[PDB]
Amino acid sequence: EEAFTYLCTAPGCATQTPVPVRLAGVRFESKIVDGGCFAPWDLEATGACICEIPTDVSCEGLGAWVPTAPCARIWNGTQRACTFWAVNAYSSGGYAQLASYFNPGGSYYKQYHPTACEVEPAFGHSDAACWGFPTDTVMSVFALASYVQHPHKTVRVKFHTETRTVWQLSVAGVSCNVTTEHPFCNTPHGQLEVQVPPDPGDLVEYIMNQQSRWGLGSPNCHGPDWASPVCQRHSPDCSRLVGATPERPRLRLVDADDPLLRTAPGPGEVWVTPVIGSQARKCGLHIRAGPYGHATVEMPEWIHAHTTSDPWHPPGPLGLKFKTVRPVALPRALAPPRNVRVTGCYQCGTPALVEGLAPGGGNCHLTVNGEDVGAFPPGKFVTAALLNTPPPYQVSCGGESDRASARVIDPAAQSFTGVVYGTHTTAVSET
Amino acid sequence: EEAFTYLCTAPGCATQTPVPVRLAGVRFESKIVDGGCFAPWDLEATGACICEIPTDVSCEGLGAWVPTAPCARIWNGTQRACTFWAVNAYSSGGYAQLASYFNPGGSYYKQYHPTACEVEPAFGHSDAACWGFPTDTVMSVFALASYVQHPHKTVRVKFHTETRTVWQLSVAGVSCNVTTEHPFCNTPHGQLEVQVPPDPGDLVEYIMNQQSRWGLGSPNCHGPDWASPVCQRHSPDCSRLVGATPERPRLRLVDADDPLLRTAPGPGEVWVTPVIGSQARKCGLHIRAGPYGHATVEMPEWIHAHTTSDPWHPPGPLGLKFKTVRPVALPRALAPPRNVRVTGCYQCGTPALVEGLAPGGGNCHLTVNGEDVGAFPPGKFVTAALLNTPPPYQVSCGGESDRASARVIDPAAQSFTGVVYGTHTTAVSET
Amino acid sequence: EEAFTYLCTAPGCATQTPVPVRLAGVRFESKIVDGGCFAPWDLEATGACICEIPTDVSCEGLGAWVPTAPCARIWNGTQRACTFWAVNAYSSGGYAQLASYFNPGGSYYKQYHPTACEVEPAFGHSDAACWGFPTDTVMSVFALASYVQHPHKTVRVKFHTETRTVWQLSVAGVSCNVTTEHPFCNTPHGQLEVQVPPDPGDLVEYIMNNQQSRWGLGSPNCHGPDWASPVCQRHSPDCSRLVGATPERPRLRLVDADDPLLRTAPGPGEVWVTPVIGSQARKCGLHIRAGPYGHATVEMPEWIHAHTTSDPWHPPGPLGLKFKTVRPVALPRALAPPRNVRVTGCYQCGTPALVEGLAPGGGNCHLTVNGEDVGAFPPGKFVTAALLNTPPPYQVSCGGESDRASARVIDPAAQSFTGVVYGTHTTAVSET
Ligand SMILES: *[C@@H]1O[C@H](CO)[C@@H](O)[C@H](O)[C@H]1NC(C)=O
Ligand SMILES: *[C@@H]1O[C@H](CO)[C@@H](O)[C@H](O)[C@H]1NC(C)=O
Ligand SMILES: *[C@@H]1O[C@H](CO)[C@@H](O)[C@H](O)[C@H]1NC(C)=O
Ligand SMILES: *[C@@H]1O[C@H](CO)[C@@H](O)[C@H](O)[C@H]1NC(C)=O
Ligand SMILES: *[C@@H]1O[C@H](CO)[C@H](O)[C@H](O)[C@H]1NC(C)=O
Ligand SMILES: [Ca+2]
Ligand SMILES: [Ca+2]
Ligand SMILES: [Ca+2]
Ligand SMILES: [Cl-]
Repeated sequence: EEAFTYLCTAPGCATQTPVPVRLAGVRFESKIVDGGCFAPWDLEATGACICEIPTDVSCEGLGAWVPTAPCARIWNGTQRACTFWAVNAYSSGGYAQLASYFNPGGSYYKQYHPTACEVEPAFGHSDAACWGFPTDTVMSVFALASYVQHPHKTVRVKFHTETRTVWQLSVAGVSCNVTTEHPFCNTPHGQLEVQVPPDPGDLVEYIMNQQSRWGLGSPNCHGPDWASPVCQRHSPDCSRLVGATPERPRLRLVDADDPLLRTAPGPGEVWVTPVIGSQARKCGLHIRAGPYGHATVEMPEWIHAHTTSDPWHPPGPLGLKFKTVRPVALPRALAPPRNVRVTGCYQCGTPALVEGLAPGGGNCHLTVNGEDVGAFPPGKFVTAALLNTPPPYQVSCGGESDRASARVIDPAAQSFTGVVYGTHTTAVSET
Repeated sequence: EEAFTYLCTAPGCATQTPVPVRLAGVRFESKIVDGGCFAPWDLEATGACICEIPTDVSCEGLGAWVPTAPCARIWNGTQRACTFWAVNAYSSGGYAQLASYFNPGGSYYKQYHPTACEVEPAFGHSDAACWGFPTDTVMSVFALASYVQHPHKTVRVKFHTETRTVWQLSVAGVSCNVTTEHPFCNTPHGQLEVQVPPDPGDLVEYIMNQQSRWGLGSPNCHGPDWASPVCQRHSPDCSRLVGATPERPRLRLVDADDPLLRTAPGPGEVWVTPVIGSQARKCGLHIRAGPYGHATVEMPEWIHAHTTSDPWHPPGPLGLKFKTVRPVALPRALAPPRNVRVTGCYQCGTPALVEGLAPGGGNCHLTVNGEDVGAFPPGKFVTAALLNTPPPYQVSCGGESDRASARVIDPAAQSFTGVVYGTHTTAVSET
Repeated sequence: EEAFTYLCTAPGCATQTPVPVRLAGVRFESKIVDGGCFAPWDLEATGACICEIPTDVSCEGLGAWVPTAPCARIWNGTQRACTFWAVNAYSSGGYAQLASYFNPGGSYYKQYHPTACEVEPAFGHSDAACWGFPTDTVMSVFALASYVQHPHKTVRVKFHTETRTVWQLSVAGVSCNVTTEHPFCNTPHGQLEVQVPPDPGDLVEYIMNNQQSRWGLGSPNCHGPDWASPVCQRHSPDCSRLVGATPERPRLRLVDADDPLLRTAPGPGEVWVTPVIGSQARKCGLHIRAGPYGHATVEMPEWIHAHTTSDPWHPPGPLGLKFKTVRPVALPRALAPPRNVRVTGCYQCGTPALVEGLAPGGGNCHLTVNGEDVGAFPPGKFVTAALLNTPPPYQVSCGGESDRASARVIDPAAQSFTGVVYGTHTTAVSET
């Protein structure tokens, strides 16, 4: 009574002989690796052309010239850079506003007018933008740039490893979920072995706030998916930044007729150009910024073109091998396992240690919150299992469950384990 | 008869019983991901030691001292950096050539002599290289560096995903191509099931221009293949640069006796040293450059040692399982599919959406330009398929073909989808 | 007499019907890719606040103020950066110690006092830290930073590709090592086909030193929780020379105690130095704030303990035991050694090496290169591309006696430097 038939993988696909088999659906199993939050590196810049020598180089102190909302937002950004250039200083009077106070680095100006920004002389640059001064022309330029994290551009990313396509079948109305790990279905006619195509490899789950979008791969940061937020800003706890980070933006004062404007600014470069005012004692500012990676990411557009609504699976078909063989039924232990300890992390990519005592009566088909971690003979057991569920852990051999003792941390905590975050401070003492 | 035999994977390998099976060849199937153009980061530098104070800091303006072809080529390079140092300026006369015009940043000089290059004073540096001046010694130094894309070093790269080794067999003269997805063959009066080793994982195809060279992996930029052009400069459309880019080169004027010369320059650093001239009012220049990645890539040499002429496959053997069973013949629809729409991209790594209507008379074994995308029951179908062929798309169920409606972009267009390329400009208005 | 049973993967797991099958152990096979040495990017900084204008800006020359051991260690580091700032110079006398010698870049000072460090004026910065001078207050600041490679933080890393879980079985007292490549076993009068789960994909072997191996599952993924892996950082293929991605030279800044910049944290690679007012006359302390690479300092024993396992990972199973009455067709095999065998390329590198020679007559040669299976070949000329895990010399066999092959095979470190010219690229521009 041995038979063979091909079963297609599309909805509606079904075989009739010798035993009717219907394709009920297609899903997937995996070992989740939660990377936390990802976002593009968004270089944002602001500033002002000022026909004055301001005494307070800050968003509040420059409120009369610098756009209020962009200043506050860019000031709170990552790798902030700001420069205040004195184009034409006070000829007389004032308070630490003469040209002499604008030495390279502006320490003389900073003594009387403290600021978190760099202060530089720019005497020699065109002061033509500031007109309508009968005796003393005054001109300064402010530029501010940082990598701003836009909430609408932030995505939660879960990497899917050890991916297994689940071919959900109905074998004469009896549910059977086949994978490369478990390709057999018990049938009274005899065992059914399903020949399945290989698994699709690693997947990328982009979580939008809740909808999931799918990527196939690591991702590949060297191919068409180079602009993926995964290839950019990484925050494991959706608060603190880790790993690769661009340098602080390079701010430059570039006059309108400077030959440098014939070329484009490089990544992280911000060029500011004073615009001649239509009004007396006023001027505009044109900003040219070189974005990270040579392009600005448009998140809804990137997600729509670089992801799918469902995870990818091979086209099939599935090879249905109907056999006359009847599997030997082994006696299973149904009592819960004892003294179970779970140590490590979950959804992290590092297998957690699961140890305990398997009871008598047969092999314990051990589950940790419903997750199959293998079968163990009666007695002490030790296993390294990749867990997808958080603590508390309910442990079972197939029957009743028991509460295991756990010392398990979350993926964000794992990302900060083995590292000391932040500024490293040291003091050199006098002899 | 129910029989088993091992078949080796080498040319000439063949088994005779119960039915002869000959290894006709070994090839591969994959889902192509075209990354476009890749090249190493080649830091190239030029310049000149000048016994004059030039008024035009450009390739044309410095034509009397700077080598012509290297200047023009390096000027057009990526992340260009250039500095003009005044070692010994005019003591009197001239036009914006006195020491006073060389303030830090050289804005006073630039006002009368515009240049895209940085201008800096260098008055405490040795002027010994410029001799033969009776009254006023004049000396300047020019340095120019960028990341030049050498055409002989540029490689077209296609990433191969979902790789399937194709074991081309001849079963009693009948062609059968076995993979992990399709391991069955028809024998005169039965069925052959071929046990195959796993697929080799992702491949890297280096396209020399036309010859193809093969890499096994992602590649791994952290191992012996670290210097792969894939790990470096990425241009998806073989014109515009994307992603990771080195900073602009750091140019330094370093005197012959400076202790800094006892150490090597870091990556992207360019040190220029004036060489005492054999002729009056003339001098040479010695350039020390720290290449990106601490080494200069020799492309024909790298390709020869880090790639193979053919894709890698496991050694085998193949397990030939001879069965008396015959597959159940299902009715196949031969009429072409109706209203087929193809949306997305090809050779991009994102599955394209294929939708239409499968005709009556059985399952439609759907092909998109000969590529198998699965079998579908009659009626409406929807599938996410990774396409290797460009539009137009010929769609078939196994018989006659029909032209499908398509909105499919190329891999280069996909790489620029979801991003806004180039300089981001913003204008700050006057109040 | 067709039979089926599930075999669990735990040590001691066994089935008795129809043929006794015992799980002896679990091992793995792979194609090794030796990456050499890996370590975190450790930004280390030192310096001193000096109530003097030193004439020798070096560790020895600044021995009276700069901590001796940190100076020497940081000076020998990667991407070294050092700056000497003149806060308050000599008002009169001295030797190239006046304010005029401290022009931007300090070339005038450097003419008489050479140094590998940057020299900068800092005359508008607070000199309050240096007191007890009746006539001429003198003050300078030195800062030194680099990426120091700590030996206790350096790990040897071998990447494992084409990984195959080895299920070691005892089939009716006979050893059988089942993999996805070789899933068949002989039973007394039949054949056992073992259904196995897929292989776990690539592995990362972290080697510390006596010598202990720790295991990672993956590439690794530098974008997830294992971002701080030394593999994601400093790479030295020959455990001597650095290659690839390298941070920029540290950015040293002299930052006064009341500067608003101190309300923010320094960025990666940034080093901010702040003079501390001395409790003694003509002396001052220095406070250093450094932004580590990757925003955190890696603690190696702690990272390894949490981000690795003692053994490589394998799926939970069970294994599907398919008992058949079938017997494999015995093909005649050549036992004589292969001749004129040449091996070219590299080993433990990730690039298949070329193996060519002459297989003898009288059957297929089941070729081994230092015990490694590279496939079976019919009599005569053969050519194969094989990933080798063993170094030269190469002993070649068809299953019987072995012969010495001729080899032109380089090690993984040599492969990493093949196709590249290491170090400084020099060029000369001639006079016209
Ligand atoms: C198959 O999967 C579905 C969905 O998870 C589940 O409801 C069903 O019980 C499973 N069947 C078996 C036999 O495990
Ligand atoms: C096997 O592949 C070859 C080469 O692509 C082709 O000519 C042949 O028709 C294929 N055979 C079958 C049965 O598909
Ligand atoms: C620094 O390097 C030199 C030269 O290799 C060596 O002589 C010296 O011992 C090293 N010092 C330290 C502390 O590593
Ligand atoms: C199985 O592996 C062990 C350990 O490597 C080895 O000693 C034994 O000979 C192997 N058995 C076979 C049949 O290859
Ligand atoms: C450019 O930026 C400035 C200041 O940040 C203004 O917001 C301006 O309106 C911007 N341009 C546009 C139209 O977005
Ligand atoms: Ca003025
Ligand atoms: Ca002169
Ligand atoms: Ca003094
Ligand atoms: Cl079978």
